[PDB]
Amino acid sequence: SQLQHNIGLSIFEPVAKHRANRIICTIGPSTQSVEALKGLMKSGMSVARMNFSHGSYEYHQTTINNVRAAAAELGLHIGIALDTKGPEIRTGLFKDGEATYAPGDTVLVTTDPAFEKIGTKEKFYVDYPQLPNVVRPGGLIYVDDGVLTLRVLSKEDDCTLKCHVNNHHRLTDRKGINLPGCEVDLPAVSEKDRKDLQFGVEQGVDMIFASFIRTADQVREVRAALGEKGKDTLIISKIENHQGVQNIDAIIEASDGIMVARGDLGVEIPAEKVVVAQMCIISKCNVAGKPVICATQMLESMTTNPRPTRAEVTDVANAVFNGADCVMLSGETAKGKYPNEVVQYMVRICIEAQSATHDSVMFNSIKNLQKIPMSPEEAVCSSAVSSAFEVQAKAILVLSNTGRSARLISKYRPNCPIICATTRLLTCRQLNVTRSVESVYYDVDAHGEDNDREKRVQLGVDWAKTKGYVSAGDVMVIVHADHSVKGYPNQTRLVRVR
Amino acid sequence: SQLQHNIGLSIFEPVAKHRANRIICTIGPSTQSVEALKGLMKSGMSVARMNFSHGSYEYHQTTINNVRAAAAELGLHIGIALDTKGPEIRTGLFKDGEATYAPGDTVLVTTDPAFEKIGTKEKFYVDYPQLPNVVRPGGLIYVDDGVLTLRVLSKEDDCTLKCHVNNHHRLTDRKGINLPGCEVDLPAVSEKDRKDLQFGVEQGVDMIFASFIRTADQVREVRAALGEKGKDTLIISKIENHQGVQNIDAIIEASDGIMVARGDLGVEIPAEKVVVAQMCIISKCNVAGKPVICATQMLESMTTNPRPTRAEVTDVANAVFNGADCVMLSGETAKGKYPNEVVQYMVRICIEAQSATHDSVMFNSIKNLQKIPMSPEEAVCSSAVSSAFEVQAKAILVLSNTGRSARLISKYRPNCPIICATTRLLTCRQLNVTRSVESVYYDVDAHGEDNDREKRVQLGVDWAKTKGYVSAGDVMVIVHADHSVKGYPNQTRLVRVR
Amino acid sequence: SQLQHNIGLSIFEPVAKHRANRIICTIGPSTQSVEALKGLMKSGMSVARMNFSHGSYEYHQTTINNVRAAAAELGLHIGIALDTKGPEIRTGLFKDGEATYAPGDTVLVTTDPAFEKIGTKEKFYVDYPQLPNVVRPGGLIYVDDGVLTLRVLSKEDDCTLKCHVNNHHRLTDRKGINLPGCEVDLPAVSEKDRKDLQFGVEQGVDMIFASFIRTADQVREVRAALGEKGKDTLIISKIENHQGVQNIDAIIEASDGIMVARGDLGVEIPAEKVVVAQMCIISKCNVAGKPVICATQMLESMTTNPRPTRAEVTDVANAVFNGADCVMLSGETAKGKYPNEVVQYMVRICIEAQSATHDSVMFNSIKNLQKIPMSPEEAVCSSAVSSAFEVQAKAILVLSNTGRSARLISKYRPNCPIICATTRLLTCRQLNVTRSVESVYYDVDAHGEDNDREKRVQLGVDWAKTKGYVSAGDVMVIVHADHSVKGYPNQTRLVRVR
Amino acid sequence: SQLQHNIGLSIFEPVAKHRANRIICTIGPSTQSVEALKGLMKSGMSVARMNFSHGSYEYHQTTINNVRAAAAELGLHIGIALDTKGPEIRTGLFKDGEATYAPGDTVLVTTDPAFEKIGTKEKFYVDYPQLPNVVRPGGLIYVDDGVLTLRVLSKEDDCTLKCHVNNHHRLTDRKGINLPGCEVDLPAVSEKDRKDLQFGVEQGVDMIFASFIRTADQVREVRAALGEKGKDTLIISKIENHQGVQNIDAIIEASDGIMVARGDLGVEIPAEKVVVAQMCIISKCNVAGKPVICATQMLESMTTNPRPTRAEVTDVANAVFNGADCVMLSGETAKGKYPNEVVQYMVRICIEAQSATHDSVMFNSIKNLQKIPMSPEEAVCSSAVSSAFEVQAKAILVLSNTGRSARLISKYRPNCPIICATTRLLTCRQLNVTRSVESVYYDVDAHGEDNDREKRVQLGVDWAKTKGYVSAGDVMVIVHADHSVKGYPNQTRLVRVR
Ligand SMILES: O=P(O)(O)OC[C@H]1O[C@](O)(COP(=O)(O)O)[C@@H](O)[C@@H]1O
Ligand SMILES: O=P(O)(O)OC[C@H]1O[C@](O)(COP(=O)(O)O)[C@@H](O)[C@@H]1O
Ligand SMILES: [Mg+2]
Ligand SMILES: [Mg+2]
Ligand SMILES: [Mg+2]
Ligand SMILES: [Mg+2]
Repeated sequence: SQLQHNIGLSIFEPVAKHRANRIICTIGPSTQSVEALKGLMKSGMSVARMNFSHGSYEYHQTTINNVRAAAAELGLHIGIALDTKGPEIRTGLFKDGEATYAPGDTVLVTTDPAFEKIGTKEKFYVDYPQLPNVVRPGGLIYVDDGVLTLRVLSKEDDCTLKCHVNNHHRLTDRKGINLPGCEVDLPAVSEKDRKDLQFGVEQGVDMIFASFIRTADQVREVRAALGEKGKDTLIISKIENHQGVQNIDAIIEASDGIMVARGDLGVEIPAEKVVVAQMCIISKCNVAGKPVICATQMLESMTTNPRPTRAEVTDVANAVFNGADCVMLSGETAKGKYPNEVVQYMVRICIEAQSATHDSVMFNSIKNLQKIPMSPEEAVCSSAVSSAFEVQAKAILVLSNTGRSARLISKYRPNCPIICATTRLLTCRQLNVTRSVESVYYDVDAHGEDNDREKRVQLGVDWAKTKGYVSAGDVMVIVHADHSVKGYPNQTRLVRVR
Repeated sequence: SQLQHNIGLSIFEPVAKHRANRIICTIGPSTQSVEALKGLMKSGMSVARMNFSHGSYEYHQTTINNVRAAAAELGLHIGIALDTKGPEIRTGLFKDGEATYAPGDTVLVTTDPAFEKIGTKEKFYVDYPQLPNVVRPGGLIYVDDGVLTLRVLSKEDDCTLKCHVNNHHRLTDRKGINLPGCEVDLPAVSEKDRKDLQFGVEQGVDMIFASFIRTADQVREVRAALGEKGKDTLIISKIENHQGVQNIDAIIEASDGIMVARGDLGVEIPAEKVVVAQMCIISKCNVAGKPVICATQMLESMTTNPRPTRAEVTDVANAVFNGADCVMLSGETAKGKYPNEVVQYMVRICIEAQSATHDSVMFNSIKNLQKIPMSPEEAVCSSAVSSAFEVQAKAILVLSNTGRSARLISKYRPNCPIICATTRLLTCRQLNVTRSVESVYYDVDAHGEDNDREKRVQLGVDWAKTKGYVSAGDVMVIVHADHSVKGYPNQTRLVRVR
Repeated sequence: SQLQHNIGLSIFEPVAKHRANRIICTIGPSTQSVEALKGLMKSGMSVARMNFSHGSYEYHQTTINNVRAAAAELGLHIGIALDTKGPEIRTGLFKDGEATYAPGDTVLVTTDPAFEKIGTKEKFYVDYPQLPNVVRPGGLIYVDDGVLTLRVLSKEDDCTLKCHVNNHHRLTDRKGINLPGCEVDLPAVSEKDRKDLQFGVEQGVDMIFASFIRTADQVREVRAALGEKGKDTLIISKIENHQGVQNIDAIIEASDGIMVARGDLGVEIPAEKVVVAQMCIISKCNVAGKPVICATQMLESMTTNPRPTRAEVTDVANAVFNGADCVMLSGETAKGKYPNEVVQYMVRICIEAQSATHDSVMFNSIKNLQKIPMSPEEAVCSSAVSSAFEVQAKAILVLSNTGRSARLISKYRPNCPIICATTRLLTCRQLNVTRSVESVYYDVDAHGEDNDREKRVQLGVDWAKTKGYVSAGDVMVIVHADHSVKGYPNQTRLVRVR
Repeated sequence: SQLQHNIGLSIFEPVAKHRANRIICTIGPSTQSVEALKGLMKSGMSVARMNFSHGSYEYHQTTINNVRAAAAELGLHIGIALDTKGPEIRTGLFKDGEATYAPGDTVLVTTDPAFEKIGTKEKFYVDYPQLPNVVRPGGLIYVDDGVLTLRVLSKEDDCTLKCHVNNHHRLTDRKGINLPGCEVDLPAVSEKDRKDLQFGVEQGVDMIFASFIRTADQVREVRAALGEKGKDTLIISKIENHQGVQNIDAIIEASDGIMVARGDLGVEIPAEKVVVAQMCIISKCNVAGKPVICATQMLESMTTNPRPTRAEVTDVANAVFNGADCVMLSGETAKGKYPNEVVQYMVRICIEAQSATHDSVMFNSIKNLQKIPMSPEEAVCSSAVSSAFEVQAKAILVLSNTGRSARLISKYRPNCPIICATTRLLTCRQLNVTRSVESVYYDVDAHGEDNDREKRVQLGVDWAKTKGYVSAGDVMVIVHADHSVKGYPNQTRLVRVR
């Protein structure tokens, strides 16, 4: 019982030794430096995010090279993320530089490019040609991140739409426009996005944060855009609207993970419904066994302030309580005054919330929602986590090359950390988005074939000992395959470290 | 299962008709006007709050009169709350204006009043005399809402303490000093507090928000300070330090309700632990069946901004999810630019979170934690709520003169609203702090004795019909007593409304 | 948990004060005497059963008059049961008095009445004309309570059937025949049964044990046979085969109660499957809220022996554990050597099993299987039982005239006894088949109208006090209707006896 | 929920392929023949029982040799059980043949051996010397299996006791005397018992059924009497009195298994309380993970009758439902007319009850009552059973030389059978008392060392395939250890059979 658990939570009891949840930082001017990055990584940064909505290929090249330099300096594996610009619906150019609007005025939204360069305070151009046809009277239009609200009145021309202004705001040249409720037939990947993805794939980005995902087909378009060179790179779809949350089931199946992009989602859907969307998306991603990132204003006030609001602390804590693997900073680390301090605060809230969680409940809730019969790979992974709770194991060790086994072990949310012994360095950086998983690399070319699992196994137990989780005599759960049939785990064994 | 509930949450389903949670607003310059108050009350305000940390008695009666005028104009019962200044530890005067401090400096904190008017950037005065004795080396001292951190190095004088400056901050004249992790032997009620409470009991304040409650004995001191004239006024203890959370069990038993004053609590205790304190305090207050309020900066950004942060929305939602009877606005409504808009947003998050809650689980969690045998009054009230879930009752009606029965029904957190038919107007406003309850007054002198509880019963069913909760043919649970017993409810009846 | 409950069952702890389960005795030569009946009633007999398979209308008249005399002598209400002879399939007359059969022989079963009086060890007559058509080769035929098994080989004539004998047995004149698996199209009520039911209805029998019920339509035929004079008499359908257990759902809806007639059922269906049928039928009758009688060989060895077998004791105990309201003796009391002793043993096993039962589980199991929204009558009855567990009530009092309310209170299986205050004497004798219900009669013509519930209420509390369940100061749950709308209960009140 | 399970039980659904429960038969005149034994073994006998209360050593080796011959002929492993005579309290000789007693008479029970050979209907001798001292007035004495009841009135001599005859019975020479509700200080092992156990350990009996176990110290006395030659033989303690049930916890810890000897227990303790003792003892033995047998008259009527009573069928079914590893026949197979038929009926009730059981509930009930942290051996075994339910495994394979691992897997009551590949033939027969287990022997001297557990693994999968449980493509859970550890299982693997 949550009520029975809460009555008895000690504010004076010691927190957990290890940190299970992961932190994702947006690299910007405040954090592009190799010294600033070595600072974020030391504070808690597991994944470096690049927002491609702005910035040149020379800028992001510097971000790629600087994160890799800082990571190699500290001897850590950090994931490189590419947040695509995505399909945009922007306004035209405004007459003499700007145009202001007052509550009551009758404005005209035209799709004829004649009003593109010449946009007055009475009529202006919009990128979307479907616009007058898709948007029907009574319906709403949001301009400049929902700052100015427009109500559709009547269709003037086959290109124009008569609108009522009900929010006093001044619009600048080619400002963004969002259409609530309506199904937008924009491309999955824009012309820039395809060139951005090409640069990303060629430069070795670990994962892609696919901006504005509405359908599962749109996810497949992104994987196709990645090609044979980007076959193994993760696709984390960003849910930014109604079509995201409506087709969440299909988008989960198609994607490698999901991001609750509360930023654009809060502009599309009503503010109060973003909590319900968060909870729904996060729990569906847990039953699925795919990573979940929470994303906007986690600790917003710390962009200028040295301490977060009471609200910002509960938001970081409850994202972890919900079941999120990751928590995200963007602007708090990109353009913020306290870049190291904000990550340090996030880490403390994560370890606190992690300690205030009933560890057995999350496993039993996920397990009981599982379809029986389970695949032998899944029944071995869930039972490995079951054994961990039973023997009170200080750590779980998994020999996963893809990361697919480590993700299915993390799916059953254990109390202890998961150590992943892998032969691929990409896997080391891709498990930075999955909870409780701490990767170790085994160089096959520099040590041996190790067909009989024993070097990777001895490597992992040694790492867990050094990191301070397991001491001599402690019991560890070990997951791999039997010397007979490999490619999926079937083996589970309980061993004392010593 | 919370996981199974979450995976089945619709962002497109309709919200609940009634609002169960209650909203408290701090009255300030932005909201002192009778028109501004009629605006808060229309937006969602159930209780008006008066922060006695500042403001004259002439100014506080201006708000008392204006709230009473706006309430009578709209025909509503709004509770009047007195948030006491409480025992304060302030510094001395900074000679030549202000003193500035740099990380590394050796400062002196003296209890000798010789440094009271003459406080330099090397030595200054502190209100607390028992300061060098209670605070031992290694310990921390927080100046100006914890902004400046100082660590005790050595005892210089029997009045002075040699300290190390931990951060860069500029201190003003008579700024606040908080002492983390140590028992402060300050009075429960200060000299100003006693005069404030006297004015409070005189002007007919419905409830007292007792600032900085450390022990249960301290709440009895406040009740004694209220006297025979303030016997019936509610005492809501504000948990502001580590002692409040340590003796929470005893403070609950002694108080009429509790407030999680996250503001001063976040300054005393580490930021991340305020979530654990919140959850613990809120759930303990539910098992006890006593109101619990959430407070510090919930929708903070809306003081300047017309929309809240993603964090602020989840904070309001999760306070309701935790089990909070109330949610509070301090400064957002006091000095805020959008006073009506912030309350309107809070009400929308409350109704959303209220809909995303598992109706039966909260009742069964609270019921199973109660000691058996139950008192006949409690077994009637819990079974009335059990009947409400069983018959799918659209509303519960209770005849409660004190409000103790309505609080005992709200304790079992029903899905429907609770209509309280009372003979006391104080009860109408005192139940603005309890969840689901919506009071109706029965003027005994203007209608009749109603010894056979029937005029009140017909009054209540009429109110529920008009407010739109119950339609013709709907079933209602009715709680009162028979003729052979009084003072406590005995009877429960399921009636089809005509 | 059953395992957790069992570990902790004390063989030395004191048993319950009251007996919740009921005992039904078959009246025969050993128990027809007014002194023998006063002996059964004193030992535990709540219902007197008359097996109409044998015995004249003069014999059963004596049984009716003698039970009524014994009941009036002891001042108790005992139910009079009529177990109908039912549709029979009997053999013809055997040549020179008998015919024997050996494993391997080829026998002939003819439907031509030419073989009725002349039945040799090679060919004999059977009552059922559908017989050769319905019974197909490979199928089984059971003669003389399944003692001799016959396998169908081929259809010789349109009246005859060639059979293989596979059990050495000697058949007598017009011995019984049972057809396993097959659907028998016999009448619901035979020519004798209709005259028997006429005698029963006219003599005032409280209930009818309808022999060999296969369909719900067959139940309606029995109620039609009872007419306007037998409108209020209970129909307890006897499940004696495959068609009984297959259409159990429909037979439950149509009947007033059910009897697991294990006797004929064990001859029809395989012996091991009678446990599964028992458990299924008993639990379905609990969710339905209709009485369940368990019936054959409860304590068989005690027909000749003064002590039962270890098996017979677990059978009586587990019938009570399953959820049976009643347990039945037939032959153990009818022709038995120890008629008083067998009932005395049954009562001791019932009180023991009643004490070893988790009282809360049976209520919560039944309640959670209930369809929500519940009728106001049901939500008040379940919540009255919920209140009883909560306040630890020593007894529940119900004002039921039909018995329908007392049966729905007993449906939620409370820990305490249920006292039924009724205005009908038939109701007093019909609640002898429902668990925990102990009836009290209120003579309307001899005391008053009592439109305001208070005489019946004071009558009940007095009865519970005298019987020793409630002492002064004890809390009682009282169920009736509000002075406004009667005919169904809506009122529930918790009162202290004193 | 058991109620929800029951309401969904099909009397027409197919039963389980394997039989999980085990059957024990008492060898007597009806079943001593090698052909009669080959008949019992073919019908269901897993363990052969020898009642040493009667019969010479010459006669008991005749059964030892015949069971071993019949087992070797059919190629099966059957356990040889020695049910000791135990400490007996018998009367003296009745002068002139027999003595008769009538209700009301004043009899004398003397401990002076002067009345040993000369015992009249007024005074007789009793074996127990401490009888007048231990038995105090008001107390009961049971003569000839409790048939004759006598109440102590007063102490006549320091050897005699004046008693009141409670019922009419005729006593024979040297009939048994049981003393209810008092601690009998008789030896654990009698002079005959020690010589019987010596013969037992000499002829290689697999298990000892220790008659009349009072304390845990008494079971250690029996283990001491077995010596170094009988170190590995199982000690199944027979609970026969009120002390056995009082010290059940300690008797469980000390013993290798338990028998609910309902026969003598039903004579000591009241008949109705034997159900509560059964349930308690059986469930405590499940949490402990030790075998538990049910015994006295389960299918009693079948000693003379060809079909059992309705009661006898529910008794066999409910013993399996309770959690009994074994069910026993004493006299039904020893002196019975239908020895093969009774075992055949028992097997059918076992498979029926086994099918009507909730597979997962028993596992989860046992698992949740176990102390955490679990030993690595136990967490492997429980998780192996957890995996079996998850993957829907058709069989579990265990390599257990002692049998301790197979008993630990059977402890978690899986849905499928357990195949035990052992290197000891004693283990093959000792596991005939544990549920689900079906042993396979691996002759180390005739095949190889098999240090890498693979020949045994291939042996087991082959056995499961042949017996028809696992088909091609089916998944099996395999439990053993790795090379780095031995003596206890460490590994668990899920393999698809080829
Ligand atoms: O304690 P509370 O909530 O005021 O109400 C308890 C009592 O008040 C009552 O209304 C008694 O006063 P009435 O005269 O109005 O019945 C009863 O319903 C009940 O016994
Ligand atoms: O204690 P048990 O049941 O005999 O078996 C435990 C041990 O037996 C073993 O079979 C060891 O002997 P092996 O040499 O056959 O592996 C292991 O599986 C296990 O460690
Ligand atoms: Mg976007
Ligand atoms: Mg303060
Ligand atoms: Mg019949
Ligand atoms: Mg004995």
